[PDB]
Amino acid sequence: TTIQVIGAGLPRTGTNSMKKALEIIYSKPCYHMYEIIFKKQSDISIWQQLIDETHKTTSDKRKIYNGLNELLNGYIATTDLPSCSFYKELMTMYPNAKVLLTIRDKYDWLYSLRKVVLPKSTDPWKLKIEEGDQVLGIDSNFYKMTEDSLKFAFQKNHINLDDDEILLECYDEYNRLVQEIVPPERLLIHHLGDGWESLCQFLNVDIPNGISYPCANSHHQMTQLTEQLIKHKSLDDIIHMFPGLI
Ligand SMILES: Nc1ncnc2c1ncn2[C@@H]1O[C@H](COP(=O)(O)O)[C@@H](OP(=O)(O)O)[C@H]1O
Repeated sequence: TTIQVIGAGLPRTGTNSMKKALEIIYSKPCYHMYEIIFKKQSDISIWQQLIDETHKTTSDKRKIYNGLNELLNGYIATTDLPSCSFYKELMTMYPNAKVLLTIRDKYDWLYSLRKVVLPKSTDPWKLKIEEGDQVLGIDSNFYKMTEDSLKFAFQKNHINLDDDEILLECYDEYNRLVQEIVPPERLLIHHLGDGWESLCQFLNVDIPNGISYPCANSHHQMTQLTEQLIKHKSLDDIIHMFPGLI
């Protein structure tokens, strides 16, 4: 089992649904941000080390390749941050792996991003997200990894993350760059709502009979999850309220 599909799409572009879609298609696991959160929080420090490495005047590419390979051992694909930021390295490591770019309307994307991943520093909701995440054992270590990997994707060292206009332009530039660098034949651009047909055609497989395309991780659901984590202080006690998520 090695990487067959590299998810280049940014957070809040349907990466969890794509993770689940690929797991249906291949019957093998796909890496995702939520693997880190709900299964493997020890991966946070590893990713942080790899992202830190890219900031050196001479990065150790071999260290990065080895680190990526160890992180993704046992997985058939990967999606979302932090791995999407390393799509060029992953292409080099896995020359026969196809690349998926999940994409959506940039304003819907920014809105979703502010609700779930990157609230503005003085958004009162930011404190609520953090309180809920405490229940899961998630703290500033995770947020630093997330933000650094986003800055890496955007190829910025200095960025005002509270600037909506910068984030919108970085999003368009990121998506444009993916389409430029990845040869057309090993790229599929998958738009939010495209479903099974284009994906299965791209991967040379049949559309899964009687199985719907995954559709969870909405910001409405995420907001409910945060609220319920705060209320009950136990993921176990509320997980029955959130099927098809983790
Ligand atoms: N099958 C589907 N059809 C339409 N939207 C989908 C979808 N699957 C996921 N999404 C949307 O993709 C976003 C989550 O992406 P990610 O998994 O990368 O975090 C959510 O957007 P919203 O927050 O606007 O609801 C979610 O609703």
